Amino acid sequence: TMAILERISKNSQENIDEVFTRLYRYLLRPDIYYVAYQNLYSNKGASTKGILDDTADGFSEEKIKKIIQSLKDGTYYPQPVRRMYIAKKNSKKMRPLGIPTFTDKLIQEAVRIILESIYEPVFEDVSHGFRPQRSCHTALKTIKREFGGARWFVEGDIKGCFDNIDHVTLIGLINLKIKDMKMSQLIYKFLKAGYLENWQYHKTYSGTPQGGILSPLLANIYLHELDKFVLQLKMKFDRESPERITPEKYVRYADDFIISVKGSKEDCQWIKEQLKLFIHNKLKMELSEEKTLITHSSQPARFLGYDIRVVKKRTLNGSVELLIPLQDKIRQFIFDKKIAIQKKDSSWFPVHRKYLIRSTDLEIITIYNSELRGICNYYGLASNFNQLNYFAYLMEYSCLKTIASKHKGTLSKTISMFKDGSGSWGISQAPVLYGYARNTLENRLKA
RNA sequence: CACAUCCAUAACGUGCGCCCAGAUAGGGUGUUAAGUCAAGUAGUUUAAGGUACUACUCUGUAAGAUAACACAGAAAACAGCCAACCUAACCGAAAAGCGAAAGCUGAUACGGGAACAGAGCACGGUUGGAAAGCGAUGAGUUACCUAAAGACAAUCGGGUACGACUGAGUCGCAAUGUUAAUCAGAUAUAAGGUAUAAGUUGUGUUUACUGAACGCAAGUUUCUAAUUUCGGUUAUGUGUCGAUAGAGGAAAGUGUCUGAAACCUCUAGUACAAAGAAAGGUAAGUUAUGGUUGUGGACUUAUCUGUUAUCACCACAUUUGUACAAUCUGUAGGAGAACCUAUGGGAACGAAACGAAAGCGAUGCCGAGAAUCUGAAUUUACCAAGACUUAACACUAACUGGGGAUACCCUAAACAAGAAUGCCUAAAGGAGGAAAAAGGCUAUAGCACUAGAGCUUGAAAAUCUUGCAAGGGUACGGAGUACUCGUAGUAGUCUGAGAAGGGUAACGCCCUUUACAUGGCAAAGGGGUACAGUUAUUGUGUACUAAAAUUAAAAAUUGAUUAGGGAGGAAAACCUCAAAAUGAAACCAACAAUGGCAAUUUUAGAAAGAAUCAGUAAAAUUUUACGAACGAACAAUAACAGAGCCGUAUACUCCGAGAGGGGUACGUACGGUUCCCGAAGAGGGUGGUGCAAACCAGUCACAGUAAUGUGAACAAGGCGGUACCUCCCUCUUCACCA
Repeated sequence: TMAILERISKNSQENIDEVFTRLYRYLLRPDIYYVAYQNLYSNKGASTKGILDDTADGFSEEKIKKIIQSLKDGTYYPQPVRRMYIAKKNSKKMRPLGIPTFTDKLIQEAVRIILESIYEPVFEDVSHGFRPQRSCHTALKTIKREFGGARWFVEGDIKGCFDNIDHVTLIGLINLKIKDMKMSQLIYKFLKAGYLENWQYHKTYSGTPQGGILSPLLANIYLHELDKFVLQLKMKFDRESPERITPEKYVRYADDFIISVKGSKEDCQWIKEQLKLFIHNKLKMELSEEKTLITHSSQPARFLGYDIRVVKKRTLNGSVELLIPLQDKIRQFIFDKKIAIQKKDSSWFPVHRKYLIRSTDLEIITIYNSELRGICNYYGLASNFNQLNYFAYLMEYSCLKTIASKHKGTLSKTISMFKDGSGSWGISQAPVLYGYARNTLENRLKA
């Protein structure tokens, strides 16, 4: 019943110099206090924002251990942190994750608590972004197309997020408030103890099984720290950058970061040089390739998918700058899709996926229609719907082709094509097709 | 500058598939010698050919029509194709009799049947002249907007593949090829197919491995790749601003309106030349995934007497080069969204795909048409299958004969073997004297063990347990080294081989010669025969010491760095005060710079050290060393599912001038290789899981003389069943293979 670090943060020595938020909060505390105390946690096994879509298995506020916490029953648990991560099929961001145990199954909400602590008159932007998003995909909807100050857009390179870390200034700078300088010593017990397990003995970095689903939480935290001084540069920053070109938005990805107004080049020098000034001075991972020598013109580039623009293509450009679904993505995409030969002669095709005893075309309908949606669905704003369409064309022929292939007939492609499918009205119907293709293209996508 | 829009069709995964001899059971393969066959008219040469002509006939010669000549052809058959058709092929249900039904008997009448391939053994036979597919409605049954925006006009105003969807008439391919006819030689080692497996990744471009049985050999299909408003909508339409002329000037440039510096109308989208623009056909090559090799329609190649003719002049289209349009014209760069340089619009800039990569060479083959040159022939000169018959020869299977061990499953098996009366009238005598059977007579009621049946009977029974040779089928896709079983035979002069030397391949295999007796053969399948191998399993270490850098560091230390520990409601507190309700006091964690065990680095002694002795000679089987592993690996337990490839052939086919490819189970035999190894059902015997029916006064009290019978007591005295879980369980799909 750790209803106490609540105190250890809230009370926290308000006479002898303590908690950073001595400037925003003395009364925003008790609300979130009771939230943790009883609301998000009255019963960790049940009252949680946890793993069984709300919690772990039913534990009487952890019927065994977090019955109590103070005595260090789960004292400094390391949960030996094996290197392990998850990459998602778009909008480049691997996932900081590791083996969550009943302990971690609630450390999740624990650090979520400390998050809301660092949140209420503290935070900005739940996970990556500056305009608080709820998924990369939502971030992928929202954060992009809002500003065109002055030209010559930017890129961003280095990782420093699963490979290079401090983890010690990390836990300290934040410990200066609840881990009070005096009379509060039950704080960092796992903030530290995300103890990585690859014969190496750092912690809380290697997609920590100590806190697994919250490894992103701490990662986001340290990234927020990066931006805590992206601040000072944004102060120094758009002073003349909205002047060098103007006569007629610092990015927080979870992997890449560019800025607001641009337009000159010596400024780009300033950019990368200050980058270097703190890239090690803060992260200890440093600029690669001088991150971009910020680009004068625009270019067909990559930035989590909706390319920065300051026969699988078409001219779409203007005074206002615009996303681009970068074919680049689509290349690997269709590749791993493993359905279109790249060239019998500069030529794309259907091929099922070397799957000979395939499972049932019904669940294949599911597989496709799903991926169809998700792909197109999360594929919100992007210029050139065109190649999206030509994709969809191929993608579709793929679907029913795979289908017929599942049945070993006499070249049954057109048979299926003009027999089933939404066109010939395949319930077994596949209305998640061209119809649904531009249904999505319009719904929640133009929106 | 757009929304809708995109070729079909066989083989690979079934039967019979083991072998030992066939050799017309069907047959087939090919080989030869004998007969026929039929060739627009006739004759010719004299075969009775031929096609060779003589003259004459017919067809056609679109090379965008038109007459004539001059050019090429003209049977007959065989093969074959689609339709439809005994339905005997050949199968099912009834069917049939048959262990006594395990099953076996199905053309029995019915149904299907060119069986999904039987080619490696056919449903036949039959007719006729035809079956998808693909193009274009052959007619129409829905929409669709009617040109100047829509207003009512359907102004049929005009749009039928106008559109949703039924009728294709037509084609063409399907509905085709076979045929013997001057004789050579040279430009073939000609220009070109061509050497040469295999699998197992490394797949990173690496030129690796089994054994690679050829080397050398890495960059790589391409666009990056129409710039004369082809600038802004993909690969068709599909709207537009810009370029120019606004046109009419909507009352549509059709009657009902606003059109205006205009909706809306075409547009106002190089310079020429050149050609053909020719439709079709004839022949070649390109064509959407389970891949490879095929099969059709569509995509490019060439292709189609000349003349006398009448032609009867075609555009457009494109080709090349000129324009400059290039968004630049990227590439790479410097540099206000538009700028600037060698590009050159292909120069890496990429992209992509890849393995002894490609590509190249290498020396083993084929290498038509005989392309042509030149010889020669040249009685119209020549003339011998094209088929189909006969006669004979030789090979012959997946067909015939001869087969046949390894257990299996189940039934009788009268086989056996085992399963034999419950108490009385109460010695004497009888329950079959009354008892009540039991076992048993028809779902067998009683969800369960004596059919509710009367009871018989009172071993019989009919019960279990076993065997079940019987029977039948299970097993013949081969199936590491290993012997045994079944046979040393009928396979046997004649081929894994006689004996061998040679070549002999990666590799056995076949050449020189040797017995007639297994001589060499060497029988089949299926079983048993150890370690490969195999996954699992632990046991034991992943040393057994000691040495080989520390990650080691857990630690002690210390850098004792590192400061600090005050109910939990608490918002400068309220904490509840107490040395001190702040020394953190001396407990908590901070990396440990030294130790730091270890993961281990490797040496390792390996060899009577652990993890084997085989310990022999011999002590008597010990045995130092030495051969000997042994954590410096041994043991336990199940299984080994053909996927190929190279070489000799029943035969095959198809694709081919042939090579050489495709397959025909890794193809059938003998080698030699590499790689066999699950799911999903599933269907068996298991246990447990649970429950409940009881034959069995096993319990009720007992009628009792007991028994037989009395529903609790099935309170599971018990098979069982009973549903879940448990596992070798193919009985079907998994790639037979990008």
